[PDB]
Amino acid sequence: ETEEKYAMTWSSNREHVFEMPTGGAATMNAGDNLLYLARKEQALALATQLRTQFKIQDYKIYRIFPSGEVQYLHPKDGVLPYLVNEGREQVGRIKATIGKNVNPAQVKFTSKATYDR
Amino acid sequence: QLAIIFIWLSGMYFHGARFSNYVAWLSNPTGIKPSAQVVWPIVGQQILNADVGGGIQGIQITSGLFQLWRASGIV
Amino acid sequence: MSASYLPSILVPTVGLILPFATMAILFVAIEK
Amino acid sequence: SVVIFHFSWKMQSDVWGTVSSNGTVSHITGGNFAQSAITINGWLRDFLWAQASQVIQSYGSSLSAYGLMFLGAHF
Amino acid sequence: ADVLTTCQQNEAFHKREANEIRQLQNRQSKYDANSGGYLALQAQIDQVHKRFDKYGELLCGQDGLPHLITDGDWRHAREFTIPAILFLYITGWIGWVGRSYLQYTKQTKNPTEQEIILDLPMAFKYMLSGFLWPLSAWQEYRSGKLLAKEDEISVSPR
Amino acid sequence: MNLKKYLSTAPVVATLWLFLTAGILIELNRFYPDSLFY
Amino acid sequence: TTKFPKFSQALASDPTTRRIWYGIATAHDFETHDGMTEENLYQKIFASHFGHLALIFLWTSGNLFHVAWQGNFEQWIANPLKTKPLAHAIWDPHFGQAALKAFTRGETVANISYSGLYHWWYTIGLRNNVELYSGALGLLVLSAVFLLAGWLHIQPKFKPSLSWFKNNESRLNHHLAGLFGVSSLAWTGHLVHVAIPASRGQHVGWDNFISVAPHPAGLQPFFTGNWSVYAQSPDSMQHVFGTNQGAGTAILTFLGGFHPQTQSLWLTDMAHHHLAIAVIFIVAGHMYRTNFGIGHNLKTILEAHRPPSGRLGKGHIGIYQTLTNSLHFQLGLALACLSVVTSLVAQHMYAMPPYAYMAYDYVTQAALYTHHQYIAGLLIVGAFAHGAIFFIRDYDPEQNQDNVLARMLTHKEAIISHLSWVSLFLGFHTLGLYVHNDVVVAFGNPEKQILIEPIFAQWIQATSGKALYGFHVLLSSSTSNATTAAQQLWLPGWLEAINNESNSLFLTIGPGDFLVHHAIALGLHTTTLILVKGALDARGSKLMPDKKDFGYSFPCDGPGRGGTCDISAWDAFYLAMFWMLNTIGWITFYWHWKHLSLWQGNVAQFNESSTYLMGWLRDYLWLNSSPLINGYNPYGMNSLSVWAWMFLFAHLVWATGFMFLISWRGYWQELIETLAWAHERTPLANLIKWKDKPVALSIVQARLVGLVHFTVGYILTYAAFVIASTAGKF
Amino acid sequence: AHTVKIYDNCIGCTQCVRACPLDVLEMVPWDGCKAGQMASAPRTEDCVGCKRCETACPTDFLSIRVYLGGETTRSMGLAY
Amino acid sequence: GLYIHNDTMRALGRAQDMFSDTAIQLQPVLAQWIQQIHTLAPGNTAVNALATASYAFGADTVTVGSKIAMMPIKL
Amino acid sequence: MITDNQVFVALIMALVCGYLAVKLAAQL
Ligand code: CLA
Ligand code: CLA
Ligand code: CLA
Ligand code: CLA
Ligand code: CLA
Ligand SMILES: CC1=C(/C=C/C(C)=C/C=C/C(C)=C\C=C\C=C(C)\C=C\C=C(C)\C=C\C2=C(C)C[C@@H](O)CC2(C)C)C(C)(C)C[C@H](O)C1
Ligand SMILES: CC1=C(/C=C/C(C)=C/C=C/C(C)=C/C=C/C=C(C)/C=C/C=C(C)/C=C/C2=C(C)CCCC2(C)C)C(C)(C)CCC1
Ligand SMILES: CC1=C(/C=C/C(C)=C/C=C/C(C)=C/C=C/C=C(C)/C=C/C=C(C)/C=C/C2=C(C)CCCC2(C)C)C(C)(C)CCC1
Ligand SMILES: CC1=C(C/C=C(\C)CCC[C@H](C)CCC[C@H](C)CCCC(C)C)C(=O)c2ccccc2C1=O
Ligand code: SF4
Ligand code: SF4
Repeated sequence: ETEEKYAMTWSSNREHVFEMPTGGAATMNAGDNLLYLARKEQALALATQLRTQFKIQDYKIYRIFPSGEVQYLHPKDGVLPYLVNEGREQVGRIKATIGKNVNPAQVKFTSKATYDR
Repeated sequence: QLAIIFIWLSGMYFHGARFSNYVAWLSNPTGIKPSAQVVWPIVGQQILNADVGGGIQGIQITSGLFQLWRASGIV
Repeated sequence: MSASYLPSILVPTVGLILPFATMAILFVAIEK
Repeated sequence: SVVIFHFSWKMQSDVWGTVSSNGTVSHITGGNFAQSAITINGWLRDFLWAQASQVIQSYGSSLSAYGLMFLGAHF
Repeated sequence: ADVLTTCQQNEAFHKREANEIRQLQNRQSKYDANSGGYLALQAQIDQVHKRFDKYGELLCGQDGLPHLITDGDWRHAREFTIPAILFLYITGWIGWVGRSYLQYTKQTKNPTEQEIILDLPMAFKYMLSGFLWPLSAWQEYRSGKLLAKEDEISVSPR
Repeated sequence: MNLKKYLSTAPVVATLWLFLTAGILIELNRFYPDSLFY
Repeated sequence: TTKFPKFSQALASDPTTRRIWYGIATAHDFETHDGMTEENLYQKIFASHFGHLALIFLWTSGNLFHVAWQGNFEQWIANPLKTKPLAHAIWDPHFGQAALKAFTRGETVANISYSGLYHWWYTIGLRNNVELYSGALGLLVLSAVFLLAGWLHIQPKFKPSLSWFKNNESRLNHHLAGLFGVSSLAWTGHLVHVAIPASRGQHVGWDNFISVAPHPAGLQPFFTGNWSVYAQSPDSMQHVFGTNQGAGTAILTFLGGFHPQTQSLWLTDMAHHHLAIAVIFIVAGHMYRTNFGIGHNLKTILEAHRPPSGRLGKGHIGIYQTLTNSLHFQLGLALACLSVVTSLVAQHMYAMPPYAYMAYDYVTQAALYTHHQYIAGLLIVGAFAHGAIFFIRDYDPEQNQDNVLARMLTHKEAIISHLSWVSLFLGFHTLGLYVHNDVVVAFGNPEKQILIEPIFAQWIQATSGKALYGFHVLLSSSTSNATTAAQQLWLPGWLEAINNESNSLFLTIGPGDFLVHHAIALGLHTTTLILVKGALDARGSKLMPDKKDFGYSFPCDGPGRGGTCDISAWDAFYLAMFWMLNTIGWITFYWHWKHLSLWQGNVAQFNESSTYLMGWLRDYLWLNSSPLINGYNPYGMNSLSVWAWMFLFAHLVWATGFMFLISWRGYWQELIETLAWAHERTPLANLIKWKDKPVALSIVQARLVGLVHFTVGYILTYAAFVIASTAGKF
Repeated sequence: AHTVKIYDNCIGCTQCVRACPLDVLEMVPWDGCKAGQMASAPRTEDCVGCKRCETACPTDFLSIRVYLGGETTRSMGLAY
Repeated sequence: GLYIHNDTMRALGRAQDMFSDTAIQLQPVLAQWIQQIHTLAPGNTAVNALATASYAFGADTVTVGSKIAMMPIKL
Repeated sequence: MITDNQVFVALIMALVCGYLAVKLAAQL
């Protein structure tokens, strides 16, 4: 509409009663399911519920932009993020430990942070 | 919880029996101040034994036990 | 005081007119 | 707190007190609730300030434990 | 010194004694001689006399209340110095035997269990051994057993 | 032996020791009241 | 730079109400602003300093102009002991007729002044409304000039270089010799030429000051060196201030003690003080090497102060660079010294009143002591705050290796643990002794109180010549070489003042004063503990060893590692403010009650009631509240109505602060979510759209907003009480 | 947005990734530790800064660190 | 807000602008009406009741000695 | 007593400070 939305699709064999992340009981369809949620965290909170309680693994979360663009979010690579998977490039690595971070004095009036080696 | 409540109630009745002006209060309910706690004389705290009447000195009680016991017919 | 009319003009100005103008000015400034 | 303050002041102002032989009611705080209890200043002054007189003047009397507990409880 | 005088020679002090007896006697007047109310109030009257007589030797302000001197003057040793020494002897004992027991517990298999469930025999052993704690503490200090080394103590980054 | 372990627990020994301590101080003030100096 | 705030893109991109709040709150943290350079930082501060100075001169102008235009200065001069000075006129259309009458002061509806301006202005020689008004116009010009200077120095050609701003030796020479020294010399000129003549009923102003010599002998004595001439014939002890009746000719004296009429320092003592000070500062400001190949290098002095033992490691090596390169180190030291000066002003001005008759204006005395101790309290908290900020933002360990500053961090646990010990000791024993006293007094045995004589402080009073305690030491000994040396100078006047029990010069002290001093020691040590712990743990702790990476102010490091609420050095500032307010409370309560008792002539009340805390609650707070809370009542209202209303307002503001301090963000954000929901689903209302998404205040914001309500309520409550209680009583 | 960094003392326990309620983090192959894997923070545009990841990290000190930065609709956790 | 309005009007010498029994009255007319009904109850809507459930609602002032036990609590 | 003229002279000089203040504010 004006803001980003989140579509969550999944399949179920049974018509399980589940808890909406927005509160209250819902019944999922014995087949394809599609929920629209305001927040990625709501979709993932529901996904955790589906996975842990109902052993549903085939959930897919999308970001819908107000332009009309649909961005597939989760599971990004098809494999859950906590299972190590080939083709994932490390993001956010800093060499050595936090103890090797510099003083703010050394980085004052610069773009650099204390952890920028 | 009920055991503890019974110890507490028992205490209130025993303090009434042993350390109170209840009997005297029955004869002058408007004049005598109900008292069922007497403090020991130590470090000057016996000042708290107030002139409540009924031939004792003690703390004036506000629990309404005397009014309860009078309604129950305890003399 | 000498100019005993002045508080009748300046207290409304500093107290009502100017604070409304300032709130209006700041509203536009922080919302554009 | 506001319920028990409402109670204490209303009862003292408008209910509790003495009736003379003539039969004129004199209330503990002499009907000050109606005109004092309509401002916060009236609550501060005619209730807390005025009625705290007893607890803060309690030192060297049988009510001194209340004075001590008043300060202890503030602490 | 006009600000402080011996309480014995202080009129305000004598006035306070008289006032306190008068208040107790004004209460006693509402009781009938042989009554518990009378005897209790008479006991307090007797102790008022004994107290004011005892505090007579102290210095008194113009308020007629005993004022304690704590400057080290030996004439007032009983007011602060002797109580001070006694305090430090007792609390030094408490601290020392506490340290002794704590050091015992760190030699045991479950040190934390011996902090919430006391080894009472060992607690008693250290508690009864506190009476020469200043010598004990001196001997540990001299022997380099009192203090941990700067090297061995954990600190946060500076 | 388990009852003695219980009676050696922090709160029981603290209660009993501070009871004993309070008793000594109370009894000293009963027999030596109004001690403002040594 | 295309949406408020222009100085932070990170804030400007925030789609929530947080953008506006954080824009305001970070507007003056120039260091953290987008593309800030060291040169631009200094230049912005320098120009902002001109703005602030101009503000001080406009405020002062306001005070002179309002007193000139609406005050009763002329009428107050005529009768300074009876007449109440007026601040300014009231024009309030919410006033009922009864309120107009209640606030009518002569023919005008006005506020009474408790700022002591009339006493000060009268002492320095101002005698009529046209002189005050001239002052107001003069200071409007000074304001305008500083605004021109401020504007000039952010124009490209007039922006001073970074090297200019770090010229320490030059700034110190000029500030010592010029700003302090010459100001004190010029001020001496005012006292000798204007104020002292005015004190002797001789009008000297702009009209005649060229012709009218301030001493009969002229400047002949000053160049011949016969300086004794200026001290001959001081104002007699019968001198009627503002008149020639018993007036002397002296312009520089060392009388000591007070003018017996005005109960204030002799103007000729104050003239000679300022001459002595002016010379000391002019000489002091010739210390440091500038452009003429003489004087000291500050680095050379610092680097030389390394004890050869090695007990201070590398001593002060590196300190010069560290201080020169940190504005926060500079602000910290500046706030620390200014705080101490503000406290000394508070202590010395009540004890040694400089201003004619102000000793008799009790509300003003109380107002000024309290005002300045709260300012001193704010300044010392700020000093330590900038100490903490310095450690995070500016402190480089490598550049301070093994120097005195690095050594502080090296034994921070020793320092904090000992401050903890002294705080605990003072707290246990001070509260302990008060509670002992409360209990034995409550049980009717005040003779069982522990009343420790403040014998060390009494002995110090005796060293300055107070005979009362029976000590015969130094100035209280007739035979002391200290006594005999001063006998012909200030000692007669000083001994008269110090042995007078009616003034505030070395007030008689007893057990009451002992206990509250230990309360004050507790407050100084605990506030210090919080601020020092704040500063020394600012860079990191075992709980957060990388804290310096998160900066001065951050909410927490989340609920992990046991939980980390209020771990930032800013949080130590926040906690220290409560202790600073508490401590200044104890100080100002003490000052006020001690003075109420003195002024009533019932010193016995304070002496007997101050040794237990019920005495303070009953005989200080409860007793003195009566005039205040009766400012209005069902029967009507009087001039204290405004203090009664302010008093309740301040209690409300204080209590509103508790909401922000006790209830934390998550509660509120969830509630706001429902309000946003409701608005969007309400017909007519939902046509109106917020531009900024409403969110709950930030974790740190609520600490600040809660602390501001707390602090404002704390200050306004006591202001209303200390003014109305004193005004109502006298 | 918030900044999430992974330091070299990461033991590849996966606990931060399992704890993250926004799917900011994932495990990537790495020879640096015996586990043969390291935490990664590729989707910090979705990071709300809850620090559940840091709470979960068993290393002393933390191998994952969250630096709260500039607030966004996403980072403020707003559903309006 | 009514208390704050009132504090403000009283402080400004504007007692005739207050919410009070003597200025802008806010009578609890429903509570007053219910008190009347409860006073009129005995012999009427409570035909066999000899007296009111409570003297708080209306009718007589009950005294024990000189002291007021209960009486109408006027709202 | 401060004349109407004196009060108005004060106001024009305060106006000048207003002008110079805005000039500084706008640049800072
Ligand atoms: C310096 C600040 C200031 C000033 C000068 C005033 C002045 C006034 N307020 Mg107060 N007020 C203020 C701040 C101020 N207020 C604040 C901050 C609050 C919140 C606590 C209040 C809360 C408050 C309340 C609740 C009330 C007042 C009222 C009044 C009026 C009482 C006098 C009267 O009897 O008029 C009686 C009314 C008149 C003579 C009619 C004049 C009304 C205006 C001026 C109409 C002008 C119309 C004009 C063509 C267009 C200009 C509109 C605007 C831009 C100025 C007076 C106009 C009372 C009032 O009557 O307000 C309407 C009133 O009930 N005030
Ligand atoms: C054997 C026990 C013991 C010993 C020798 C010490 C010794 C010390 N404490 Mg510590 N402390 C202790 C227990 C002890 N403490 C306990 C249980 C607590 C939690 C309440 C503390 C909390 C504490 C704080 C907050 C501080 C100290 C400080 C200190 C130092 C300064 C003196 C002081 O303030 O003491 C007085 C200590 C207190 C008032 C705290 C309570 C002391 C308890 C009641 C004693 C317990 C005795 C123990 C139960 C005995 C059992 C032995 C038995 C089984 C054989 C000193 C090193 C200060 C410091 O760091 O100075 C540099 C300081 O700021 N202590
Ligand atoms: C710290 C130094 C200092 C301070 C704070 C004061 C303060 C005051 N003086 Mg004093 N005075 C001083 C030094 C000082 N003076 C010196 C060195 C002399 C020469 C001996 C005088 C001689 C003097 C006379 C003759 C008079 C005053 C008066 C006053 C009062 C009003 C001044 C005014 O309207 O100017 C407003 C402030 C300014 C204009 C500040 C900017 C300063 C400019 C840039 C420098 C120029 C100085 C001066 C204003 C003009 C010089 C005149 C010329 C013939 C030399 C005020 C209390 C007047 C008064 O009413 O006494 C009660 C008055 O008639 N003073
Ligand atoms: C010469 C004195 C001086 C100077 C130049 C500075 C300069 C600075 N301070 Mg320091 N500071 C000072 C004194 C000073 N401070 C003092 C005295 C204290 C103790 C209070 C502090 C404590 C302090 C802290 C804790 C912090 C600073 C910070 C800063 C930086 C700016 C923060 C900002 O943008 O403010 C903007 C300020 C506000 C938006 C506050 C608005 C005004 C307050 C809330 C008062 C509201 C009063 C209210 C309206 C009255 C109600 C009236 C009633 C009748 C209704 C800046 C470098 C901060 C920083 O970022 O450094 C790293 C920081 O966190 N200072
Ligand atoms: C009346 C209010 C009050 C009191 C009594 C305290 C007390 C204390 N504060 Mg706190 N503080 C307060 C308000 C208060 N604070 C507020 C509003 C804030 C703002 C959030 C703070 C923030 C603050 C900070 C940031 C710090 C302190 C510290 C301290 C300690 C200072 C040293 C001291 O006095 O030790 C003596 C201890 C006391 C006076 C506490 C009471 C001890 C009692 C009387 C003993 C009771 C024993 C008795 C037998 C009863 C037992 C009861 C039973 C149920 C078991 C002390 C524990 C500092 C600290 O911990 O220093 C070491 C510290 O750093 N405070
Ligand atoms: C032993 C042992 C302990 C070890 C504690 C050890 C390390 C303590 C370390 C102390 C430190 C290093 C410096 C101590 C500095 C001592 C100060 C500086 C005291 C100066 C004296 C004053 C100045 C009195 C003056 C005066 C006196 C003379 C007379 C009065 O009347 C007047 C006043 C004015 C009060 C424990 C903790 C484990 C507990 C255990 O239990 C026993
Ligand atoms: C002419 C005339 C007239 C008119 C007049 C008037 C009306 C006036 C006005 C006036 C005014 C109306 C004034 C104003 C003023 C202002 C000011 C003076 C301000 C100030 C400021 C400052 C000083 C500062 C500030 C700042 C800040 C806070 C922020 C930023 C920075 C700065 C620093 C800038 C009349 C009609 C009578 C008629 C006749 C003629
Ligand atoms: C954290 C920090 C900081 C801060 C700080 C502070 C805040 C401080 C303060 C401090 C203070 C606040 C101090 C004070 C002190 C004082 C003194 C040191 C004094 C002394 C005195 C004397 C010595 C005296 C003497 C005498 C007498 C007593 C009498 C007679 C006369 C005579 C003079 C002889 C800084 C920034 C640095 C940096 C970083 C860190
Ligand atoms: C009451 C309370 C709130 C709720 C209060 C909020 C959100 C502030 C409410 C807004 C006030 C009333 C200001 C309204 C301002 C007007 C809209 C005017 C314009 C404002 C300018 C800045 C533009 C919190 O959000 C909170 C957060 C964290 C800890 C404690 C608390 C807390 O105690
Ligand atoms: S802070 Fe929260 S949202 Fe961000 S990576 Fe860690 S667990 Fe995920
Ligand atoms: S929890 Fe810590 S150690 Fe484990 S994978 Fe995450 S960053 Fe690495």
